[PDB]
Amino acid sequence: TLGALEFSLLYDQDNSNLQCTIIRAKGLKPMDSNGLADPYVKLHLLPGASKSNKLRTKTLRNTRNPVWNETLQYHGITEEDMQRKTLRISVCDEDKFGHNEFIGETRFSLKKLKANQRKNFNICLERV
Repeated sequence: TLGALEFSLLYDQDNSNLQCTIIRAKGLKPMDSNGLADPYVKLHLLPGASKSNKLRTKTLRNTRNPVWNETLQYHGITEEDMQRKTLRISVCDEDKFGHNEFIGETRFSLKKLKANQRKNFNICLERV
C-alpha cells in the first residue's frame, strides 16, 4: 500500500563507480496530516563510515507520484565494498520545517550485482 519505486543500478567496475538512477515512485501513501507530499530518496551503504555512505535525491513538491529521474554516484567503490555492502534505499516526505517522515524502503545486497551489467528494478516499498 506504500508505493512502488523504480530504479536502475550499474557497477562500472573499471572506474570504481556505482551509479544508482533513482527513477520514479508511484502511489506513495498519505501519512501525517500535518506533513507534506514532498518526497525524496535517501541512499545508505551499510555497513559504512556514516557521512560518506549517504546520498540524497532532490526533494520534489506536492506529489505522490514523483519522477526524480536522477543518478547518484558512489565513487571509490571497489570489489571489497561490493562484497560487503548492502544498498538501503529509503523514501521520505520532507515536512514544513525540514524534518521528514519515513514512507518505506527497499534493500539490495551489492554481492548480487554483476560488474558492468545494468540491473533495473520496479519494487514495492516496505517498512522494516
